[PDB]
Amino acid sequence: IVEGSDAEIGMSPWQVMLFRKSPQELLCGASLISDRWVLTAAHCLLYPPWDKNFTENDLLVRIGKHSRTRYERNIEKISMLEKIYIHPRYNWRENLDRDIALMKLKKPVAFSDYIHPVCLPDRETAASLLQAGYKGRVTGWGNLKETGQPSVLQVVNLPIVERPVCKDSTRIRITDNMFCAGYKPDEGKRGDACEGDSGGPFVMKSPFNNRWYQMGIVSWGEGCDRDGKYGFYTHVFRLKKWIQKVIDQFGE
Amino acid sequence: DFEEIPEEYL
Amino acid sequence: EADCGLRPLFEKKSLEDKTERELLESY
Ligand SMILES: Cc1nc2ccccc2n1Cc1ccc2c(c1)nc(CNc1ccc(C(=N)N)cc1)n2C
Repeated sequence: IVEGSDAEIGMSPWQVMLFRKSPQELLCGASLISDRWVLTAAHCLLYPPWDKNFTENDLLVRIGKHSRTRYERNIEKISMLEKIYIHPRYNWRENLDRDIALMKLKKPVAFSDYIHPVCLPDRETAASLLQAGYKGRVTGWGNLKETGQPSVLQVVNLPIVERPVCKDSTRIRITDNMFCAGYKPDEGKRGDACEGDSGGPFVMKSPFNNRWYQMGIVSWGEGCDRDGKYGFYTHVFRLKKWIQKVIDQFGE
Repeated sequence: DFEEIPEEYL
Repeated sequence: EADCGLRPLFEKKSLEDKTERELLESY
């Protein structure tokens, strides 16, 4: 996370680290949506251009973490993957459209003061909050600069940007399954997700019921925190139907 | 630079 | 989820984190 700050303890209890076993390393960010379901970006698992195509056994899910590199005894819980589900229409060929994936953990994780699920938005919640100017929150252990790594989970609040502005900031084709966030060159403030943050959550706290909802998944970006560029996010609600069906088809 | 995790998970 | 989005160390004990107000002020 570029230009963010250290997360408070227990500030993002749904934060999940997608960890590579061999070598042992941070692969991506992710989020806890129930005791057995972890949500992330499809690109974190399958992405041919970067020769990425992980299988369950290649991965480990680290939940309840704060420190980046340290094994947090008695706090974090490390789970194994039973199955990975990637959106059937995820398009890595043209533009990372429908960049979303679900991972079912082998056995339920126990909630604690550091482990707790985030809500998925309903139609009304999404309509009311997914508006230009409204701020969301992005967290992760990714790079602090485009070109180091944080010691602790970083957090940054960023404003949703008008779709026209998002489109005009890049030559890439934006789809309705994506949204962008971040400050404009003249807004003074800054911050953005970066390498190591993808797959992570973009959440918003509903002022109607005081609950945190995950509106986006760190998807793609050009550089990190570049003036005139914005971070793009998978529109979670737009793909909720897929989420619903997978969870009640193969889930618990 | 990741601290060793319990071998029980690998 | 029935208790989703309510954090044990914050919402659960009516404590607010250091920057959430920024979010709510933008709504
Ligand atoms: C070359 C190209 N053609 C595209 C078509 C559609 C979308 C992105 C595209 N890109 C650039 C591109 C492509 C794939 C990418 C990407 C950036 N970035 C990631 C993941 N990491 C990442 C890095 C930086 C940021 C950010 N600054 N907000 C967010 C995510 N993947 C998995």
